Amino acid sequence: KDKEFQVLFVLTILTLISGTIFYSTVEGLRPIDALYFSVVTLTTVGCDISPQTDFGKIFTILYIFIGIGLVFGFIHKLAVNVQLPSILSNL
Amino acid sequence: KDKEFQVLFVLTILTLISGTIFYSTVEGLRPIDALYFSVVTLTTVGCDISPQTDFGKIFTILYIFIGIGLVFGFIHKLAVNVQLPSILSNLVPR
Amino acid sequence: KDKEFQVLFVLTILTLISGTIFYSTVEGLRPIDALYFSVVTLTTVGCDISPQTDFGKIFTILYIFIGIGLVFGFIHKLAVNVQLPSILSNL
Amino acid sequence: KDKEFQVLFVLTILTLISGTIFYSTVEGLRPIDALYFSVVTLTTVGCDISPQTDFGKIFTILYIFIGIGLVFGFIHKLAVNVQLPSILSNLVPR
Ligand SMILES: [Cl-]
Ligand SMILES: [Cl-]
Ligand SMILES: [Cl-]
Ligand SMILES: [Cl-]
Ligand SMILES: [K+]
Ligand SMILES: [K+]
Ligand SMILES: [K+]
Ligand SMILES: [K+]
Repeated sequence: KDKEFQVLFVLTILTLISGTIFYSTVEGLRPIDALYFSVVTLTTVGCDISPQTDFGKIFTILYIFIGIGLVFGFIHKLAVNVQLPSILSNL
Repeated sequence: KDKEFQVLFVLTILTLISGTIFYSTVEGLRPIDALYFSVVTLTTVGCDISPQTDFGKIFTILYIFIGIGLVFGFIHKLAVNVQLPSILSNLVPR
Repeated sequence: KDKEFQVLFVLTILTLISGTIFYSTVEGLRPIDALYFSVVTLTTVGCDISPQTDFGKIFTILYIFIGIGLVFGFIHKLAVNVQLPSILSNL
Repeated sequence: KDKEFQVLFVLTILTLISGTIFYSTVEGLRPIDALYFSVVTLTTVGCDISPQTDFGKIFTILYIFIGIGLVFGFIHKLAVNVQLPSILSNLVPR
């Protein structure tokens, strides 16, 4: 497998783990909700809640700038790998 | 004409069918609401609601990562291969 | 002025007018709220409401695919024009 | 080093200051909440709230169109000029 894809995967996972830890401890979310919030924030889908604490709001601002580029780089490389078998079967 | 476009089109349709079936079954949404939720999620517009079940939350996370790349790949091919040539042709004085 | 920018502007305005007309009449929104909903939908910011009618939900799905590419093309060209005087003053 | 980056950085800071001042004044938000609202709007994440005043709604529409291009231009330059070289340097065996 492509090292470039593997590194993007690792960076993404590490970034989502850090968010899950932060929001589950600081904002009192269940782990699955902390992970969900991290994911929909960094992919810009968003959701129906926001952090309650000032610490949480500051973290989220920085989290977005730290992570959005990484996540969308991963989504793009993932898309190439997911769609390529179908392209190659059709070509 | 463009086989990458054809693939991205079919994959996008299949993805939206899968979301419509999932969210109507697991989250109890009307089929039209399940399709709406799938579309606004994968285009990253977002929705006034969120999944209520843990199954729905886990599925949505995976659906987001796989689906955004496909849907926006389709949107780009649509813009380049259909909308842009249509706009250009519609600006020609005749 | 660049014709490419002028056409993107016109297309964007026409698309937002169509959304404002639709959501103000079909979904019963005030004009400013119908315009706001159209804008945050096509730029993918989103907001705290969704269409109530099935007609509205179908329109919004199609609206997104019809308009998202146009709007982001305009946002990009706008950004070039807005930032260029500052770049040229700094270079 | 990269003067386009410097411009996009300063313009992004000025934009977020303007939003923080606007939403705290016109919409009554705490400064920290006004900054948060400005950031999630211009990165297109979105927020659980929306402007309540018609002034806030009109401003936000204009803020979105001007601000998204600047903020995401900054994000791209940040990725290419800072984060990517930092990642590459941090992967070198030493
Ligand atoms: Cl959990
Ligand atoms: Cl239905
Ligand atoms: Cl009005
Ligand atoms: Cl404050
Ligand atoms: K949203
Ligand atoms: K978005
Ligand atoms: K959003
Ligand atoms: K929302």
